[PDB]
Amino acid sequence: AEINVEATSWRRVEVGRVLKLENGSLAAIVEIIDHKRVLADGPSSDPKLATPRGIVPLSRALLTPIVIPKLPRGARTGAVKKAWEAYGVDAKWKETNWAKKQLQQERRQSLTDFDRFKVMRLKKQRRFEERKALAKI
Amino acid sequence: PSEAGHRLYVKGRHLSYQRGRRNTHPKTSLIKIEGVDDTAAANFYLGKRVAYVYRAQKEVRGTKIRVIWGKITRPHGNSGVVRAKFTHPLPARSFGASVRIMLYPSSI
Amino acid sequence: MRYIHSEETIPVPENLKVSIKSRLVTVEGPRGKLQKDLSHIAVNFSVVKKGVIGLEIHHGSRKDVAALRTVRTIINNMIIGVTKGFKYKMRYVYAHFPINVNVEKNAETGCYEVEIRNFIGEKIVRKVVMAPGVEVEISKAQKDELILSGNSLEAVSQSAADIQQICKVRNKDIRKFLDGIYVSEKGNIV
Amino acid sequence: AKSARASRIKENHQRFKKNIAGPVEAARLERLSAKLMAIAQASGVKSGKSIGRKDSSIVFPM
Amino acid sequence: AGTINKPKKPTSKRKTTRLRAKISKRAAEKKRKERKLARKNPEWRSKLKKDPGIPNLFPYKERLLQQREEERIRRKEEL
Amino acid sequence: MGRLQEYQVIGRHLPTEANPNPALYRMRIFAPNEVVAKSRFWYFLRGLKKVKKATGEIVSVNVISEKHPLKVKNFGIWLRYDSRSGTHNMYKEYRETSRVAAVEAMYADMAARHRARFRSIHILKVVELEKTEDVKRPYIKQLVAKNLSFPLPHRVPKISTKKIFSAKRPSTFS
Amino acid sequence: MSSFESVVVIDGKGHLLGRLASIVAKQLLSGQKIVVVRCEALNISGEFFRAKLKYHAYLRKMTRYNPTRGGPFHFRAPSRIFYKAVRGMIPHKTARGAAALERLKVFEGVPPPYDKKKKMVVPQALRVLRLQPGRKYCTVGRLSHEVGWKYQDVVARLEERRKAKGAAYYERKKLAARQLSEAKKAAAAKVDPKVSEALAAYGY
Amino acid sequence: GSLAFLPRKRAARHRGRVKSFPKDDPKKPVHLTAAMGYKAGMTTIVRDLDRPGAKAHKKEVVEAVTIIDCPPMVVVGLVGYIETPRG
RNA sequence: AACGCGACGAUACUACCCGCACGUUGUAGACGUAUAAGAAUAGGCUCCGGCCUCGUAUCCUAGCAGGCGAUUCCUCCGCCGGCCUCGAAGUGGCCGUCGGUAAUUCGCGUAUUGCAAUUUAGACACGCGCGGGAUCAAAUCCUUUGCAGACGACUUAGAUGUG
Repeated sequence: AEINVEATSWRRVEVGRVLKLENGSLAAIVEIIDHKRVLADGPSSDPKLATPRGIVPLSRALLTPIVIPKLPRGARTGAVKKAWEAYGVDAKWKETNWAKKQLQQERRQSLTDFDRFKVMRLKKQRRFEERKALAKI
Repeated sequence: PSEAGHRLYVKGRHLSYQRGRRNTHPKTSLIKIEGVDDTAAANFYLGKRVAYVYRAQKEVRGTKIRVIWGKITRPHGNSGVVRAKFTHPLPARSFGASVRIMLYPSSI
Repeated sequence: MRYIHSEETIPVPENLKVSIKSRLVTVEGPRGKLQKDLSHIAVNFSVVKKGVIGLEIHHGSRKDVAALRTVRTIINNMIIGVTKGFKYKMRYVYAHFPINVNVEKNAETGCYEVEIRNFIGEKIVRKVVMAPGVEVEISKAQKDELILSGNSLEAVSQSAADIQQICKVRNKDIRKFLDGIYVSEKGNIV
Repeated sequence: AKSARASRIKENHQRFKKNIAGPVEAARLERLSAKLMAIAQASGVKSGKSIGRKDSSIVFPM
Repeated sequence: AGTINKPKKPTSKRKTTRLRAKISKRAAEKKRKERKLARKNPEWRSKLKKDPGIPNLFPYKERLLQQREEERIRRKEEL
Repeated sequence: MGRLQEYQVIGRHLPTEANPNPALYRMRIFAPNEVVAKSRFWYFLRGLKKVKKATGEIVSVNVISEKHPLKVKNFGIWLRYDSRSGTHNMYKEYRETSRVAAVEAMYADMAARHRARFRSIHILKVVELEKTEDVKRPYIKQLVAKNLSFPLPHRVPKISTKKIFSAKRPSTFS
Repeated sequence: MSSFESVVVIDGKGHLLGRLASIVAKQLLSGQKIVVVRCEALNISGEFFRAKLKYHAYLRKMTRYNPTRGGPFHFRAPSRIFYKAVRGMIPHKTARGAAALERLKVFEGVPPPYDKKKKMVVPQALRVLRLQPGRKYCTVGRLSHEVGWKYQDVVARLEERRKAKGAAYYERKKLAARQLSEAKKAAAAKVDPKVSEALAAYGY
Repeated sequence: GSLAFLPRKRAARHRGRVKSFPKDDPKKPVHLTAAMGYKAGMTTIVRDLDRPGAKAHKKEVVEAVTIIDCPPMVVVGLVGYIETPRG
């Protein structure tokens, strides 16, 4: 019996999955309330990634690929924090590509006017090198 | 070889007047600024200058370019469209037309 | 009521190979190859064990899960067609005018043409073209009978219905004139 | 009576067109084509093989 | 029916002012007639109505009913 | 409807020589504000007992809030609603964080499913189901099913409504 | 992002007729030049027999005495159907409306002037973003063909040719992008350690 | 009369145009479709009829025929057409 | 379609085409008017490493409105030719020549428009001028014809010929 299926690979909502909010924050699911709302908590020590324990809608939520392995259902703030530092959620979020793009966006937005000329000039230098490299091939 | 642009204004489009369902008031015009989407973006440009630049048939003092000056007064609605007051009401043929929004007076 | 999960399962024989694309299903086996598009129904195809495929609907209705029972039986029918095939035995009867059935296969378009002559004395020839992949024969095991076999149950059944409909009596007494070609037996080749 | 646009009448006409008139017209067409065929045979840029440009609008003028 | 290939005359939903006035007037007339018939009322009326009570699907019907019973007992013994 | 909170009201008939120290009736209700709370309390007391607004006073009105607004609870609401046929009973179940949220969802659902309005709906008893085996409705049963995990297929991306034109066709997968 | 362009080309495939017409009419009256392509690939919500019934009623509506002048000219082409929607949404009986309609252009398929240009999309009118998955939809091209549009096959053949040429262009794009990737890493060393880390710190 | 030919109007051109050529497929041999001629008049003939099933089968039937003088045509051009969404 | 379109022949004047001097010439309205896969959305892309909410992306973007001169650079751009390519309402590539060209750094000029006043600067279309090539036409009226006809209109014929 040979079966070859390539249909989908979604990300599921369950207890222990951390998800990203439009403030840019992270919160782990503690209890699933309905099919479109969950209860979440962010105990992260980083003030940018901290999220108060409360109800979040999945419409506002965004699913990240990090899942706490055995986070108990209904875990209160102290225990979800214990699991957070046990699993090192901050390091893996930093390693993920979404946070990298967010940081690049933040740098580009906070980049001032002198800095905008500097970037233009340095990209021109890199562009000259890249064109020299591309001319050979 | 500068090969670069020389723009110092923000593009805008005169859309219509401040009007009701029937009655239209040519005193104040509605301006859609390029890139403004919300009332905070509008609040940045409150008070800025606006000029409608058009071409005429006769050159009076060295040019055929005539300009009507005004200022952005207040935001309009929730989509970033602003209300503008000009020294003269706009020709009402310039609905959907271009205006230049100048950054002075500056506060940043 | 928006059921969160509903799952269905289809088992597969050892000697078959199922290749399923976005929603194209292709099945290969000893008898041949059958392909069908199911892109009109929302389903997630999955593997749960070595020799069983899975069909699921999340956040669906009773209409959605009813589609999942139809999607299974259709795929199961295709698997059975590629393993054992399908066969319809039909019989033609008459009272006074023998029904003459001529079956041939044209090189062009690769289809089977069945010609019916002398249906209650009519001078018109009735030509029916089969769906591709259907073999039609006049077997010498019983008289006045025809066998229509193939890989696709839908094609075989539609062909049998086509002959049955083309041999229909008009403006007569149904209780008195008993002539036609009728499906007698339904089953598998193996 | 059956109309000139009847499906069965159209099927009969198709059979007639495929069985008799088809062959007859094909034969006459072959003969006339042979006769007319007999009557008939009774650098890229400076050669023309490279097809180039000779000698309202769809796009908005920029 | 061949409605798709050969549609018939549409039925206008555009309400006329003559119709709106007539329907409002007849609605008011029906309401007044209902009020007059209710004034007439050749029918009996009782005080206590048939209360359907707690549904059998209530998870705490037993607790609520025993609460009620002990309430009756207490009221009877106190009064 | 609106934003609600628990309002517990004690009111009593105005003291007289004949009957000093009256009964001090009390009940808990759902109102957007204290004025509506007192009006509903007086309406219900007029309907139940022979006490009216003029011959009564409001001893106390306090806001009851939730003991634990952070833990997910299942609520059973027994309610009576009057439609064109008459008064009918319903027990319905809601999975929320508060009795306030349960009552909000109940008004919304009754309006959506039966077109019953605020004065057409009576809240007879709202309870918190102390444990499973007290849930009788299949949707909340499937919500409390063990090891519940589900995907969110066909997620329409949230694009700005002022972004009229896009350069790429959006995806509905994540 | 509320951007003003000279002319914007809208790919009509997978777009709801009325919603796309609303967006296009608002843009035209604000002063933006619109070019809609693949009007035969446009979509209409509901089911095909409902759309065909509506169009047959439209055909039923006709002037008695003289069909030549004053009568409703029943245009059968999908571009003309979309134009009818946009005209019904624009005050065409005014000079302003006439100017907006002169700013509008519509075509069937993608003509060679517009095949090498960028085609934008309107997410506020897309079928896959708007309709519920279980709901039916029909094709404006199919409706036009069943009402009497004579050039479905010609447009189909031209689209096939355009898609083949686009596949060739995309193979060339693959070659160019692969060479660009190789060129970037090859001069990743030959540059200046400062510039590189400088760009990384500044977000590039 | 017939609403097919009505509004009745003078022909825009004296020559008269074909308006429809027979559908073309590559399998058939190469041939021309139409021709020109000048009407000369009509005459009477008789025909040894060979129409089966008719009352005049194997009999002589007098029929009226028309004569069109057809001098040979001279070819002076070649026109190439293309298919577009507009026709 | 008499305010829809295509192909072709001949186009005297006028000026048909070519280059710039431009125009106190027009434009429901330039100011970087930059950006081609297709297809699916209960899936897709790929260099086959992996990647995909996110066009808040990529390209381009410095220099008297962008001057002059150097060290250094072989990168970008445009005009002409050659070979081919593009017909759905018709273009792009390769090669070549020729002209321009901050990827690094420096020098000599900018002042005075006086504390802002559209930074008159783009494209297509049209018109006057020169100096280079070239062309050297028809229709209507009139007479006639009758395949036509209320009147117009239409089919015909008038330049040395089968008039």
